[PDB]
Amino acid sequence: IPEKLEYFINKYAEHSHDKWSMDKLANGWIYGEIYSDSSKIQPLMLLSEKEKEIYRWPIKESLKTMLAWDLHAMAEMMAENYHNIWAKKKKLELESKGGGNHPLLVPYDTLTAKEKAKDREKAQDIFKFLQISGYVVSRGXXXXXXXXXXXXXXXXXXXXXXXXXXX
Repeated sequence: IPEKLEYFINKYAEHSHDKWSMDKLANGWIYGEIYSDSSKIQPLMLLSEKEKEIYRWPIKESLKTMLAWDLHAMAEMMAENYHNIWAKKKKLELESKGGGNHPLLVPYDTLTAKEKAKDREKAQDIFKFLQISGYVVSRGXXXXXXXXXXXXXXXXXXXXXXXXXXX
């Protein structure tokens, strides 16, 4: 984790908290020490102490896979990681408890479209802030190169053909 990105971690957490506060003021949520959902009372105005931070916690984790692994490519890869971590915890806990089978125990190329969009939403939400701050990220002529490779292959084949015709 870079020092500059670690600096922006807190500010992006505050901006996501501001967006969620803005949604919850659209809903109607007033601060109150008592924990409830039917009374519309929560002590950080339904996000509890740890649940106000549960979505900030994996931002640094996305940073680690970002550095360890164009914009659409990073988006789909981050969505894949976001669903894979949840699938890992789900499979681990179901193997521990001996529970039932979850229809998300399938590779990511088979999931339903809504299951991809659910984590694609969070992926784009975190990526827009990296984009506005100027962080040029990739995954980490083409036709002319392909033609050149084809020509090289043809040269090899021609060498082989010359060797064959010599015989």
